[PDB]
Amino acid sequence: MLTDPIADMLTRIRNATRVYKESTDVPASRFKEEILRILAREGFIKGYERVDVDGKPYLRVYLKYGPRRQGPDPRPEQVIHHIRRISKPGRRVYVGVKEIPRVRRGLGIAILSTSKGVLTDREARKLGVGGELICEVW
Amino acid sequence: MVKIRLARFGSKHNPHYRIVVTDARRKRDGKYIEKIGYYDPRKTTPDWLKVDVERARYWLSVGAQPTDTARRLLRQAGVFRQEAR
Amino acid sequence: GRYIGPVCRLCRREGVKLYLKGERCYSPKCAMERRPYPPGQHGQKRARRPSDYAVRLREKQKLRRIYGISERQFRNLFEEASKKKGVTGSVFLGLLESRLDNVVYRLGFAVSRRQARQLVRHGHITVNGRRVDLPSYRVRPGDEIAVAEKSRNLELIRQNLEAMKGRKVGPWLSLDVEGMKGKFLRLPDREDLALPVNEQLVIEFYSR
Amino acid sequence: PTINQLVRKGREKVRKKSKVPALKGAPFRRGVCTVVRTVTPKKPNSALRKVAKVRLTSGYEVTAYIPGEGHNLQEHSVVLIRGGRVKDLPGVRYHIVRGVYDAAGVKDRKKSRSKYGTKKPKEA
Amino acid sequence: PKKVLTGVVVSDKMQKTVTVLVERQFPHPLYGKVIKRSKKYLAHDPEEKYKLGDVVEIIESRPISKRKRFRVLRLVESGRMDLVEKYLIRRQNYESLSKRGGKA
RNA sequence: GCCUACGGGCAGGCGCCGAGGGUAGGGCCCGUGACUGGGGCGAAGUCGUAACAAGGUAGCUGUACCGGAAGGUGCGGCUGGAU
RNA sequence: CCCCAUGUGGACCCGCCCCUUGGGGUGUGUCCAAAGGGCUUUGCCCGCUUCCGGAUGGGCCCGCGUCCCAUCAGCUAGUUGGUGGGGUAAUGGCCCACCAAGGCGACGACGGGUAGCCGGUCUGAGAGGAUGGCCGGCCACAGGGGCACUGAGACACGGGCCCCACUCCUACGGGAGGCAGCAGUUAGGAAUCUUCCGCAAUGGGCGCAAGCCUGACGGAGCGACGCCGCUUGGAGGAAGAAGCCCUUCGGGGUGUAAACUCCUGAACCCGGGACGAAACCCCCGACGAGGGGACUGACGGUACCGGGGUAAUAGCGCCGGCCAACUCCGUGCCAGCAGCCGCGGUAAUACGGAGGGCGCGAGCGUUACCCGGAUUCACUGGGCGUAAAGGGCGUGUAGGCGGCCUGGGGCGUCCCAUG
Ligand SMILES: [Mg+2]
Ligand SMILES: [Mg+2]
Ligand SMILES: [Mg+2]
Ligand SMILES: [Mg+2]
Ligand SMILES: [Mg+2]
Ligand SMILES: [Mg+2]
Ligand SMILES: [Mg+2]
Ligand SMILES: [Mg+2]
Ligand SMILES: [Mg+2]
Ligand SMILES: [Mg+2]
Ligand SMILES: [Mg+2]
Ligand SMILES: [Mg+2]
Ligand SMILES: [Mg+2]
Ligand SMILES: [Mg+2]
Ligand SMILES: [Mg+2]
Ligand SMILES: [Mg+2]
Ligand SMILES: [Mg+2]
Ligand SMILES: [Mg+2]
Ligand SMILES: [Mg+2]
Ligand SMILES: [Mg+2]
Ligand SMILES: [Mg+2]
Ligand SMILES: [Mg+2]
Ligand SMILES: [Mg+2]
Ligand SMILES: [Mg+2]
Ligand SMILES: [Mg+2]
Ligand SMILES: [Mg+2]
Ligand SMILES: [Mg+2]
Ligand SMILES: [Mg+2]
Ligand SMILES: [Mg+2]
Ligand SMILES: [Mg+2]
Ligand SMILES: [Mg+2]
Ligand SMILES: [Mg+2]
Ligand SMILES: [Mg+2]
Ligand SMILES: [Mg+2]
Ligand SMILES: [Mg+2]
Ligand SMILES: [Mg+2]
Ligand SMILES: [Mg+2]
Ligand SMILES: [Mg+2]
Ligand SMILES: [Mg+2]
Ligand SMILES: [Mg+2]
Ligand SMILES: [Mg+2]
Ligand SMILES: [Mg+2]
Ligand SMILES: [Mg+2]
Ligand SMILES: [Mg+2]
Ligand SMILES: [Mg+2]
Ligand SMILES: [Mg+2]
Ligand SMILES: [Mg+2]
Ligand SMILES: [Mg+2]
Ligand SMILES: [Mg+2]
Ligand SMILES: [Mg+2]
Ligand SMILES: [Mg+2]
Ligand SMILES: [Mg+2]
Ligand SMILES: [Mg+2]
Ligand SMILES: [Mg+2]
Ligand SMILES: [Mg+2]
Ligand SMILES: [Mg+2]
Ligand SMILES: [Mg+2]
Ligand SMILES: [Mg+2]
Ligand SMILES: [Mg+2]
Ligand SMILES: [Mg+2]
Ligand SMILES: [Mg+2]
Ligand SMILES: [Mg+2]
Ligand SMILES: [Mg+2]
Ligand SMILES: [Mg+2]
Ligand SMILES: [Mg+2]
Ligand SMILES: [Mg+2]
Ligand SMILES: [Mg+2]
Ligand SMILES: [Mg+2]
Ligand SMILES: [Zn+2]
Repeated sequence: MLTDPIADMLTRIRNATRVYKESTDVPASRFKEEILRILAREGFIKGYERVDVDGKPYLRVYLKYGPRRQGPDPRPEQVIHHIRRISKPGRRVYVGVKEIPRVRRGLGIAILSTSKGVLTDREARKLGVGGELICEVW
Repeated sequence: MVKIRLARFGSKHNPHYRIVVTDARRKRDGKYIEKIGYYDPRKTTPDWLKVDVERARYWLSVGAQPTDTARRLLRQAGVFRQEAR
Repeated sequence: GRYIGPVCRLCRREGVKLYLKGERCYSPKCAMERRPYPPGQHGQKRARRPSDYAVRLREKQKLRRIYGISERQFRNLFEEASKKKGVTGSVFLGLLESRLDNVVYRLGFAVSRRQARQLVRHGHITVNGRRVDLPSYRVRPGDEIAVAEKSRNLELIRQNLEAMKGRKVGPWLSLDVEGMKGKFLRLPDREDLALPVNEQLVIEFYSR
Repeated sequence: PTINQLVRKGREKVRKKSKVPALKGAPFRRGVCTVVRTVTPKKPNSALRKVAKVRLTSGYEVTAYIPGEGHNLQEHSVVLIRGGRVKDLPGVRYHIVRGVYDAAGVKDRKKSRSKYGTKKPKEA
Repeated sequence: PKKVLTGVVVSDKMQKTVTVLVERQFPHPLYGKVIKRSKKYLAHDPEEKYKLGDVVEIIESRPISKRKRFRVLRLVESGRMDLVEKYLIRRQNYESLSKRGGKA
């Protein structure tokens, strides 16, 4: 059965992008939509929009790519080169502030769930708090 | 009985002592209650004796009889001296 | 002990001029001037390409040999240099250069680094008014490095300071020729030392 | 494994078995010789190799290679043995140290002398 | 602070005493999962007042018997048999698991 | 029996607990060891030629029976079986 | 040592008030103290008694952490709890009597194996592994096993009682002894030190002090066992002696190396010569503060200083690849090498010698062991169609894990302050 719906979200985006889908729908959730809200700001996705599939709450994620390339394979650079779930059910991953990590020498994101919100590594380290280490992106 | 005495901490031919509060019975260089200043018998430095008076005064005030060389060193930094009239 | 034995020869194994000798290392006699190949039966024969180890090794040796120094004293400094806040490649040379044996030579009291170690060890050197004779003593900035009042009259002491008539001393140092004193001003920045070493290769050799 | 599997069953560290049991933890043992014989080597090699069978202070009866171009070992030679297998002679996981007890150094040896108990000759 | 734990009664069968089952969660020291280990405490019930299924608070105490070093502190929540069942079935299954034998 | 201020104390005597030992009867772990199983080896020979090519009866496999052994056959199963 | 008295005060029963596990107060009854010595003798010093608090040192108890085997799966009857009693400084099956039938275990009970634990240390990028002499902290033992006595404190290493094993004395009834204190003897072993100096220092015991004691400790000795520092020279010196080695016989190599020239001056000689040690004490002052005075050094005639002053130990591994370093000769699957792959059967850069070279240098190698390399137990950080690896298939227990919205709790989790 479904056990991690945030994995499922991330992985939906991952697989989507690799086929250069313009967009994919993901069953909605206050939480997921927060993570998306983050991904939006940081420019990994053009944005998400809340839609309705058969009267079921969903979230249309609109993916973003590189420019076309010359050479014999022209499939654009990815913008979300690597997305990956860190704290998972059946091994949760809590990080204290002085243990929140750096993703790709500052070039990537770690998305954190804290008692002060869903924060990026930088956002969280600025508010001086830590929490559950959800995923990493770059 | 609690004592104020010397705990050697130098090398060989390099004696460096440490003024300390400790139960009579502990090893000359053992777990001590509280350190109250160092003392360097050879005076290799302009500062070969410090004491922290006010602490030592406290410990004497609850009767930590100090050894003879220690009383001397204490006295020298004037743990005992009063004032005026 | 330290290395005693034939030197213009390491001059040759390293294939560059180490100035381990002195008055003739400068003349048309360094055998680099006469036989620039390495010592032995086979130095005439064309070389094999060096392994990475080879190049890492030799660059280490070249640097070490230049300075006198045992590998145990050498490695121990490179060790100390890594424990330093700094760019160890540079920090190292600064540390090397801080040796009394060396400071003396750079000062121009001794013809060479080898001759310098004796000048130190036989007591001919003042550091801050006192005697020092460990070639390994570390000179810090602000230190004054003089000739003993006693040893003031040596032929080489006087003969060498008369070459100072026309040399000028390193930029991190100051010489008082007449007074026979020198002062150590600061550590030499990398750009001051102009050795034929690629310090980085040395570092690499040690991270194996 | 899953995580819960490692929490449940852990990881099994790896135990190292000693290729030199006869020396019960020490670096050499002394023994006396029983058989001192020659033995024919293994796979692609030919020769007649010198081997001693040695009764140890550790109780074990083991066989030991006698290194060196020529020796002087015998039915009651007191000798000392160290680690060091010989690939060609199987069931030989110890060497005999030369120049100790009743094992002479090699005579005439002028090169890797410390490995053969030969002292440095004068006038060389 | 005398220690205070919270747990459930799994045993009446003792004179002036209850067995309290206390759970504790904590991350695994290497694998960092949260693991649910547990312990049984013998608690002085001077009045029989606490029945089985009661969740209770229990407090560090001047020694009573050999094993009794805790007093029952107060009632947290009474009637909670699900937990007690989990204790008993965990127990019952033990009589399997053997090697002397089994049945059909 | 001793001391006493006549209240009692001391020696001594008995009893439980008890280290240890005795008899019987179990269980366990090391030392030696009569007689033995194969096994891996390790020098190139005996008698076969099962497998590798369709290996000259496709091969393998569990289980049987025969055979000292290699193997043979029976009953199924597998293709990791060649045209 | 003991009885009587005063009892500030305390102890005990009983009752009340606050407090709350046996805490503080209070009231009647009871019960409990004591020691003298010295002198600079009409008052000072040391000591005595009961009690309240401090100080320091310990007992006991609880949470959490604490190696391997499941080819050890069930363990337990003082066992688990109760009530009462004994004992203790005090809780407690710690002990005893009676009552109840409990206690523990797959979150590994019980059994077997191994081990003193830690601050740390070694390694490692980390995580982790490994280790716990030497220093410091806790524990445990003092020839094996019991046991209590003195006491603030022990069930006591150089105290006591008994049994056993060992050794010695013995008149054969009996008795003696305990280095895992320092040094040493001996055995065992690959292997581990002087039957040294000193109580000068610091520390400890006893004393008013002078002092006594102190194998704690402060030092010397022996061992490259380890780390660090130092030396065996420095400068000049040939198109380059000899000898040894290679050679295509032209020459090349050791090699500025040597010789030889100047310079310096470890060793050593003479002279001076420590710091560590100033208190205890005595005197003035008050017995305080403060001031004055004297005694005291094992190391050690050492370190260190001054003057003089001699060119004055070098060895070990290695040179096929990993891996820095190549030639000749001997040998001929022999002798031998060998960490691994391999080398040697007549041209061996791998055996052996030589020259030459490389690497370190009072050290260099070898063996043994830990960590590394070994993402080769994979938390970081691995796998399972054919490489080792999916249970023959299902059912389902414990357990693990689990959709969308809102709200409470705040256990996990996160932040701050403090210990
Ligand atoms: Mg944390
Ligand atoms: Mg000395
Ligand atoms: Mg104590
Ligand atoms: Mg490394
Ligand atoms: Mg290994
Ligand atoms: Mg018995
Ligand atoms: Mg066939
Ligand atoms: Mg066939
Ligand atoms: Mg046939
Ligand atoms: Mg047949
Ligand atoms: Mg068939
Ligand atoms: Mg009261
Ligand atoms: Mg009375
Ligand atoms: Mg009297
Ligand atoms: Mg009973
Ligand atoms: Mg009771
Ligand atoms: Mg042990
Ligand atoms: Mg690693
Ligand atoms: Mg570590
Ligand atoms: Mg340990
Ligand atoms: Mg110790
Ligand atoms: Mg210790
Ligand atoms: Mg003994
Ligand atoms: Mg005993
Ligand atoms: Mg005693
Ligand atoms: Mg004891
Ligand atoms: Mg003794
Ligand atoms: Mg001894
Ligand atoms: Mg012996
Ligand atoms: Mg004293
Ligand atoms: Mg000592
Ligand atoms: Mg030494
Ligand atoms: Mg040695
Ligand atoms: Mg050295
Ligand atoms: Mg020639
Ligand atoms: Mg010269
Ligand atoms: Mg002279
Ligand atoms: Mg003195
Ligand atoms: Mg003085
Ligand atoms: Mg005075
Ligand atoms: Mg004295
Ligand atoms: Mg007076
Ligand atoms: Mg003298
Ligand atoms: Mg002199
Ligand atoms: Mg002179
Ligand atoms: Mg000489
Ligand atoms: Mg190497
Ligand atoms: Mg090479
Ligand atoms: Mg060899
Ligand atoms: Mg070799
Ligand atoms: Mg050779
Ligand atoms: Mg040679
Ligand atoms: Mg050589
Ligand atoms: Mg590993
Ligand atoms: Mg994993
Ligand atoms: Mg693998
Ligand atoms: Mg197969
Ligand atoms: Mg397979
Ligand atoms: Mg299957
Ligand atoms: Mg299978
Ligand atoms: Mg379930
Ligand atoms: Mg759940
Ligand atoms: Mg949920
Ligand atoms: Mg919710
Ligand atoms: Mg809420
Ligand atoms: Mg809260
Ligand atoms: Mg909370
Ligand atoms: Mg937390
Ligand atoms: Zn030169």
